[PDB]
Amino acid sequence: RHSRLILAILAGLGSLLTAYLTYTKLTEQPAAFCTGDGGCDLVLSSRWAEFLGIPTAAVGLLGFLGVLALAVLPDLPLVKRWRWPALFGLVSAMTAFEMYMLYLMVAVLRQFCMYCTTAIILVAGLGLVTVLGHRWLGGKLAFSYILVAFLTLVTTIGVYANQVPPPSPLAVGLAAHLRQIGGTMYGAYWCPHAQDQKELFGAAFDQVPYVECSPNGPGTPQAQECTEAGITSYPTWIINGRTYTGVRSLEALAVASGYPLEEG
Repeated sequence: RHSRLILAILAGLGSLLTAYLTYTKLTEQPAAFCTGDGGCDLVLSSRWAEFLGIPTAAVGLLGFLGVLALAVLPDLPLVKRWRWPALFGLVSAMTAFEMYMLYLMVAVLRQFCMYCTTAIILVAGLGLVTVLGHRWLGGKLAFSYILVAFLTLVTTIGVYANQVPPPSPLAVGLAAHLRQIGGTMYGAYWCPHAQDQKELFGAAFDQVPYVECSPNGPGTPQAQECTEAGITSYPTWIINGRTYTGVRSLEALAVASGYPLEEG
């Protein structure tokens, strides 16, 4: 009944899973077109999936390997004393992080991925076992959980807000300039690279002419307006008759739109 063997197994599965995703995220032949995703890459490769300069999966790797090591180590310095309180800290942080991950899928991304879902259940499995695999005689644990979860959520949310650069100085003027010449952006709301392009403008993207190519969602035939323009992939810029496909920096969009970049 009392066992840390299951922790090593669940953390073992977790370590393989999250290590494989790093490999897919790391090898990752780079692309912007994202022409073809049913799928899972649509949820996955969302910025949100990068954390502090490294893949989110690599963070879970530090975690899943962390919990594994605490379970495997024999009771050595500082282990018997700090083993189980450090397990409740690390796992609590992992559950909290996951509930935010779960929140992103259901609410903001409105989609799912089986790799990501398996990790939740693995961590939910870790949370149950850690609670029922040691004796700490009560209200301490319920409070220690909220403390760690709170610190985790604040740090997590804080990083994903400090993740994006705010409006570039060129951004504001360009957006108004494209609005005048009718430089339009064709893309989707689910499209991760459209989000990347959106984030390069910031709040100034309100000014940018944007056509939703698929209002109904993924898997559905794209809207008429985009089909008339021959849009095969997202995002796609049409500026002064010219066609530019993929994410473009503010500098490159300014060149296409004829927006003066003066430094003299």
